[PDB]
Amino acid sequence: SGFRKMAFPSGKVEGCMVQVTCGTTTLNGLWLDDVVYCPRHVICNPNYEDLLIRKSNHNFLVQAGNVQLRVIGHSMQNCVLKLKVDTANPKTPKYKFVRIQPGQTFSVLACYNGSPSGVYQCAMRPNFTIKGSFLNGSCGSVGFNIDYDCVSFCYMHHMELPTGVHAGTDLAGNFYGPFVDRQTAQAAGTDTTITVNVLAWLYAAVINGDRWFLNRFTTTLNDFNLVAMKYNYEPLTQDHVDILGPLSAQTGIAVLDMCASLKELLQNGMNGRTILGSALLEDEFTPFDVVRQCSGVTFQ
Amino acid sequence: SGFRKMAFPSGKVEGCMVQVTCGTTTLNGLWLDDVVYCPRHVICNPNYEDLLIRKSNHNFLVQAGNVQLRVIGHSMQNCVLKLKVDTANPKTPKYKFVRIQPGQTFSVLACYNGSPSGVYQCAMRPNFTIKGSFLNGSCGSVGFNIDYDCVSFCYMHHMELPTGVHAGTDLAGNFYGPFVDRQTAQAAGTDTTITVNVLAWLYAAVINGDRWFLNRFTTTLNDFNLVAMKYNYEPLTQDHVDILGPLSAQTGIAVLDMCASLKELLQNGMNGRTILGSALLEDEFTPFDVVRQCSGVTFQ
Ligand SMILES: *[C@H](O)[C@H](C[C@@H]1CCNC1=O)NC(=O)[C@H](CC(C)(C)C)NC(=O)[C@@H](NC(=O)NC(C)(C)C)C(C)(C)C
Ligand SMILES: *[C@H](O)[C@H](C[C@@H]1CCNC1=O)NC(=O)[C@H](CC(C)(C)C)NC(=O)[C@@H](NC(=O)NC(C)(C)C)C(C)(C)C
Repeated sequence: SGFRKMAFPSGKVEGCMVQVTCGTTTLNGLWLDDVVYCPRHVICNPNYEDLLIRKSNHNFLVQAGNVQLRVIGHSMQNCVLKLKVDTANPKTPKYKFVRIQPGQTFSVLACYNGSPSGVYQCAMRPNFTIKGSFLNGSCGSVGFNIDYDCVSFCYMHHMELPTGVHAGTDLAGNFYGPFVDRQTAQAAGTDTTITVNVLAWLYAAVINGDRWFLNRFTTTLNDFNLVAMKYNYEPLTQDHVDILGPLSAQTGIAVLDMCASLKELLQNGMNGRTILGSALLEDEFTPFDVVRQCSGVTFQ
Repeated sequence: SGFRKMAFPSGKVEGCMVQVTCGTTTLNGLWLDDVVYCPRHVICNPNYEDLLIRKSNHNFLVQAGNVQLRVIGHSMQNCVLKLKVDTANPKTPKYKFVRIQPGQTFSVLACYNGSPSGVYQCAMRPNFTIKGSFLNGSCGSVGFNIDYDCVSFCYMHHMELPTGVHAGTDLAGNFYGPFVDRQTAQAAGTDTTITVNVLAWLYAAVINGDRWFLNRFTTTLNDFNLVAMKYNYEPLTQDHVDILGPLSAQTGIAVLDMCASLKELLQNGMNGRTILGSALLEDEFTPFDVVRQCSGVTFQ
């Protein structure tokens, strides 16, 4: 038992990290087969189309550790640059590029000068920022999930907002949210709490022995979403309810009954008490996360 | 900027995880050079001496993926079993075995059937338990730090205490704490909050732009330790003060001044406020963890 903010083992992704240097800029790239993916502002209101037409392959220095990777071609796809190199990465895992929905979680492998510094778990916030941990040089670090043997890359890091939160793209270079990779006024936008994730984490607490916050009540989905509005929370759909089905069957707690508990927690607070070691209602665990950690899924 | 509970990249350790099956017990081992390290209870008031002498090499089934390693010798060291295999692990990293002090943190690679399930950060609590996330089959998962190129293994997992927390050994088989690998009554014993770590985390908050908890007051090391006792905090030593020196110099906040801030947080609570996204005072970041993550150290 126990419950931790658990990242996926980072091994398959560490094997893909490289360093991309162009001009006075150095950042990270993701090397899959014979392509290196990296944020396009490595060539830096910019006009990346002109900026890139004026590049040559030899302007791009790519180290894979202590082995210079030679660029033989390049193209831009949205906000990422794809550098064709003359060597296929022999450590390339089985992989998939996926664009995730807000509320979904992923692991981030934070990197500098092409070498991993740390791994941690994040969520795509409803306002399409992530509350990451990134310093100068971290751009190009990626976010990912693992499904059995396959790495699903869902994020690459581009920039930090004035509020200290982070914005980036899918691996096809499309920003999550309204953000752009130019230095102009941009702000996150009002965030909300991910309701279905809070519910899942309350099921995790029950699976792990915490029951103090349960009650005999129930609510309707409509009356529950009515209190969720006030507390800044996302609407819970019948689809969310179906998704919480397995967790509700494992625990014997009807999904609407757990909603009644979350209502009482928003209305009354925790009164100096904790849940799974937190004094706040946690929303960066998805229903699938809870089942994975509480049932012991592995990856190969 | 930002601050997350960050684990070390797990790749180097993933390359060392194997499955060890003996009789009807299955768990993980750590394969380094031609030695597989695993908890000795895989051969189960037992008497592991008699129990081991009645074993043969062919009783131990060591799965390294879809490759069965062959045991050619076994030896017990304290509570760990060392299986000599006829194949050196080609993925063996540069490594050390270290036995850490309480208050030190480390990354845990949770595994089942030789296959890593997830990575998370832990502290050795002052009562020599860890608050981990472990299910049946997780024994033999390891904890570790990485220093430039070197993996320092500091923990191997053995058992769960009735309170939901975890006990294990160093890699030389010595338990942390008074615990033993015997099904007999054992309990964590009273824990305390790691004071030097809370202070480091407050410095982390300051580096990241939180200052709301600061004050103009100061305190003597004596008078600070006096309130810490009342709140079940560890005594802060002059050595702890020295250790917090670099964080104090970078932030301009004298160590005893940040102590006066912790005192007021202890006496007044946060009154609905948060620090680094937490409504509790966090003590699982060491002063080195803070400097590492706030200055961007990497590993190769
Ligand atoms: C790439 O390594 C770097 C990563 C950030 C550096 C500090 N923390 C980070 O996450 N990104 C980067 O340099 C950005 C480059 C562009 C995408 C803007 C071209 N620059 C920034 O993130 C900057 N923020 C910023 O200017 N924000 C607004 C005004 C909203 C565009 C800085 C964090 C100030 C460098
Ligand atoms: C090995 O995979 C396993 C890991 C635990 C299983 C669930 N969570 C865990 O961390 N350990 C294990 O099977 C232990 C075997 C001995 C070390 C006791 C020989 N058994 C336990 O951890 C058990 N706990 C227990 O009996 N604790 C006291 C009473 C303090 C000895 C169980 C968790 C009940 C299996």
